[PDB]
Amino acid sequence: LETQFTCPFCNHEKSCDVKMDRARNTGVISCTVCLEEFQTPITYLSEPVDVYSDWIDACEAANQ
Amino acid sequence: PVPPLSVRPAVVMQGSARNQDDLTHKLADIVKINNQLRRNEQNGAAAHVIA
Amino acid sequence: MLGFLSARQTGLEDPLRLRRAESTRRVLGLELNKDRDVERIHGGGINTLDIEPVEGRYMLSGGSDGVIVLYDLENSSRQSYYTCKAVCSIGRDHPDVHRYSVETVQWYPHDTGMFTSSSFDKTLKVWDTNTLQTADVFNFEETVYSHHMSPVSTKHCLVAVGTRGPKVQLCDLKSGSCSHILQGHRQEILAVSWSPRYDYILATASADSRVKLWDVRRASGCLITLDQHNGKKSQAVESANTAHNGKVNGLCFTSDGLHLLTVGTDNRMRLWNSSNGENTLVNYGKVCNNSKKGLKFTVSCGCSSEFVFVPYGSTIAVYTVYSGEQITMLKGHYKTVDCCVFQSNFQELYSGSRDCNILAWVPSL
Ligand SMILES: [Zn+2]
Repeated sequence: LETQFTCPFCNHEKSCDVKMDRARNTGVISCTVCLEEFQTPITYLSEPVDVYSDWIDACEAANQ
Repeated sequence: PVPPLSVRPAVVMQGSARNQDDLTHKLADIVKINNQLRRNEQNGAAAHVIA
Repeated sequence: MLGFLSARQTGLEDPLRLRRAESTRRVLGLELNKDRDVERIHGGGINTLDIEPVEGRYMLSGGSDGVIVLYDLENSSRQSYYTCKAVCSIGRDHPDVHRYSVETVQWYPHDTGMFTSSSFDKTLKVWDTNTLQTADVFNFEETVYSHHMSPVSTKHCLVAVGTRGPKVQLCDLKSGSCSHILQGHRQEILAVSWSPRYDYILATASADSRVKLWDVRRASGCLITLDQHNGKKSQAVESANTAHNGKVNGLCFTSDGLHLLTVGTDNRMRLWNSSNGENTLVNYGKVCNNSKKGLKFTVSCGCSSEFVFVPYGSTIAVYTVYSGEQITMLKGHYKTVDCCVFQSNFQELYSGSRDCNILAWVPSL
């Protein structure tokens, strides 16, 4: 499972970094290029793929 | 360094077909991609294509 | 100021004096707008703005969500408080909407009936403003970081496009020829800008820390390469003669086109003699930028002293171009400011930032 992801907003490969703040149960995914940021709740079973998942889902939901 | 022919002999075969050695085939590969890369770096080539 | 009016009436001073002095005074009194608002439609940060060059009424805005909004800046209502309403919108439901962020939008000069928009979806689309349909599309092998049409060309209608490829593309809007390219850069071309003075002069700034001026008619590469030191650290041209100590992610010719303002990721802005690329050594202090893409900043027009409005973190830093003296920080944005566009008719400013807001700065009183 890759940790760096293509940004849904600027389509820059591996430009998204994921930070797991487990102490606060929050994952923050940020694109280095276009500076888009997204915050989602996470669990101890969560992974950066799950945070990027929640980001893609939030984008598609907001774009309806 | 290309080695000489004795390090990579071209052994002749029951007929006339001269089979080359693995090193010779590999030097063929290196040469073709070296020439091809040379013409790309000499010309305009995408940095990722040159890479 | 009553002195200014009296001198204008009595002919002591040319009306030019009052006009430019009052323009400068208005720019100095720039503040968060008391009675003005801009309609919010972008779901993401605004990466670019462009007020049309003729009549200065309509404004384009490209968002990080790929939509393009067309606003009317005129206060067609009778109140002193108004919102810049959105006339048109390439929204998510448009058949030709950009799939990724729109990074540059530009009105066609000489006519408001057409505009262009380049996106990280590797497309430069040319839109008919009336029907609001794509008149043309140019596809690129790599994402577009910036594009620019010449604000002066009555003869050519080339769009200079800077992508992550090391080549500057020149797309002819006359019969569609995107094959023309300029060689000489080595990394992504983060900014491109045509000279407002010379028809065929194009300045290109790339991540290789170099800024090159090209005569696109010419067959012999760039005209000038900008050098910080002008020759103090002189070396055979393979890696020396850098404009900045980082990525040069913004270009802006001054109003007259005799100088060039380059902003780079070394936290420095520099002013260059546009005729021989000599550094004028104007200081400007430290200009904070860390943008990984092109940075859009503009200069003032029709004032006694030229100003440059640079995005500076979540603020707009206003500098005097030829002295470098820091005028002020326009401080009203909540995230990093991506673009600022200057309305020269009324010395107004419109800034788009990552907080999904377009803020209008108007002179006070
Ligand atoms: Zn991004």
